[PDB]
Amino acid sequence: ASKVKQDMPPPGGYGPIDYKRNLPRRGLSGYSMFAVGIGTLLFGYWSMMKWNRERRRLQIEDFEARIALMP
Amino acid sequence: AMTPFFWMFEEREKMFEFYERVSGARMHAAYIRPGGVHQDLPLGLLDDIYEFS
Repeated sequence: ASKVKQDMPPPGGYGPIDYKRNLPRRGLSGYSMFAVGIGTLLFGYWSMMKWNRERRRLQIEDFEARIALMP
Repeated sequence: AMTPFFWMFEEREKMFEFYERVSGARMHAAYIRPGGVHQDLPLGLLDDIYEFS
């Protein structure tokens, strides 16, 4: 009557199983990274130049006010 | 490092589930006997092994 029934793989087998290493490269050359670093350094230098010159002028103005008030 | 320990002990827990389903014991299974194995696999074990692997 009944037939044999046990754990067997399905007909046609199972699908392929990935086993190879997969470590993809994110991707950016060293030249590009160094250029980005130097560029942001230069931008910071320029902004600091302008801001510190303005600060020098402001300090000179304050010193002038003190000089006027001194006598 | 201490993070991959947990990352991979989750998978170890899954393989312990396979052990328990095949034998009823997670670690000290005593499944492989000197004449073969103790019992035939559960009807749904192979599909779950494929899903894990």
